Amino acid sequence: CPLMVKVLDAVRGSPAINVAVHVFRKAADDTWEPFASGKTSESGELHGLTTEEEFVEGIYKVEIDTKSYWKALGISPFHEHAEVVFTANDSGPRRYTIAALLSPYSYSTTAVVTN
Amino acid sequence: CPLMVKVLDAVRGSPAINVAVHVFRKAADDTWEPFASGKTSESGELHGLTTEEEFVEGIYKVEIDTKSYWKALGISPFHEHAEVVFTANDSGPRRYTIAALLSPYSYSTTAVVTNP
Amino acid sequence: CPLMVKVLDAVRGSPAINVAVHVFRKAADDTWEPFASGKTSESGELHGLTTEEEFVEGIYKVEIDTKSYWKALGISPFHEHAEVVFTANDSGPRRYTIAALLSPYSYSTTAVVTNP
Amino acid sequence: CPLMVKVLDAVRGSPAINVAVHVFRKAADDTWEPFASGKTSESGELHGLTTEEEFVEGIYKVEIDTKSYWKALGISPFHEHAEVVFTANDSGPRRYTIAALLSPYSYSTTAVVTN
Ligand SMILES: O=C(O)C1(c2ccc(-c3cc(Cl)cc(Cl)c3)c(F)c2)CC1
Ligand SMILES: O=C(O)C1(c2ccc(-c3cc(Cl)cc(Cl)c3)c(F)c2)CC1
Repeated sequence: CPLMVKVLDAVRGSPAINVAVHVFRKAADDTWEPFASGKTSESGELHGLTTEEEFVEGIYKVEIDTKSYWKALGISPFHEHAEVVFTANDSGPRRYTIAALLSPYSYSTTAVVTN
Repeated sequence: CPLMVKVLDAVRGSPAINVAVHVFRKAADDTWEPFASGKTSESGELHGLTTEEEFVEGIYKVEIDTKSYWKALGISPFHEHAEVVFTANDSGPRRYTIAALLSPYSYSTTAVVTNP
Repeated sequence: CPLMVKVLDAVRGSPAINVAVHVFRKAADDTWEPFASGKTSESGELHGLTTEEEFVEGIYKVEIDTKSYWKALGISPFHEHAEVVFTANDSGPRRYTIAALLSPYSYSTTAVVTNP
Repeated sequence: CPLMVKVLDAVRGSPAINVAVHVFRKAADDTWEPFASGKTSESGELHGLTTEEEFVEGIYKVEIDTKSYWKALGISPFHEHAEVVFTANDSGPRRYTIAALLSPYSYSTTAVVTN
């Protein structure tokens, strides 16, 4: 599991459950090619997006579908989605966790890059 | 104005208005002495807590009364308050802005320290 | 000034100075059209991106060039940029402040939306 | 495990390893009584602080020793420590996670309260 996403909800104080997450890779022509997607679990986590063989160096975009998340809870949100854009570099550690903390008018994101 | 506090509300997307703030300073006996207090304005800013003369070197605690803020909006939040504890002025007088971003179960704070 | 951007540096405890910002607007063909750009001042603020007349209703992307900021300070950061994507002015004209707090492997953003 | 603490480092993009964490309970006389303590693991987590029997309703303070953490990495920090103060309420969920994201001049904290 070289890429994991974990999402928390700062309003309810809970994992962000059943959030859609789409991952894209940047292609030669500067367009975003679908790469992986899924919905966060009851623990706010999304595992099994990719394999070591498929996850090569390059620029990736993780789009978190926050607007749908907030509307399903009856909450008025600001953002269309949260976007996390980063380069995967085989220099330094092998396992990427993208963590995000959601509020209706804010979000925070960090990277936990290990082993 | 060497100590200021700015607070934003991450649910409404707005300044956090009427947030009470209490500042304490660690005394010679290692207790927290009340130093200054105030509330955020319509802009989410709190000016005039202290003076350059009174804001001497020490360890300060800025307590932002987040529970009282959320309860006044009819929300039951997680935290009692947000605490920001730091040593001030140890390399000479500085101007400190303590900024905070509030949600019911979460907050962020940062410090902006400038040399006038 | 209906769209402003403020950026702080969580490592230095200081405004984030000379941060490039590019704003895009989604066009009729669903592509991102360049809308406006600028850089943060010595205060970490970017004023004068747009006008009330030009800042019409639409979906906007504010791209904060965090990688370029960190690399200019000699640091190799994680993210390419921070993106803030939102619908603006759908209930009439508003004033938007996009605030961001940067670290090498992390950022926070918030929006402050006011009705003049 | 009714109380867990998990700490991340926003400068290195890693768990915050070997951070000292002290938990206090507020006593009748408004003083802070030591309750539990430990050091975060290689995953940035601190498990086994308390038991269901010991963790009663009341006001708790979690002090994270950030200043020592940053100085051991050779980084100049702002805060003396990070402090998270909250009421434990048997109304609503049973398991508390205090999560924190550390920078030299900032920190973020959230609560994940589940089951
Ligand atoms: O003029 C502005 O926009 C200032 C500013 C700049 C950045 C922030 C900010 C603070 C936190 Cl704790 C988190 C975030 Cl995302 C922005 C903030 F609360 C306030 C100094 C108040
Ligand atoms: O495995 C994960 O995703 C966990 C996690 C998820 C998110 C955070 C976190 C906390 C804050 Cl205050 C801010 C951000 Cl972006 C992430 C965190 F500290 C820890 C639970 C450990």
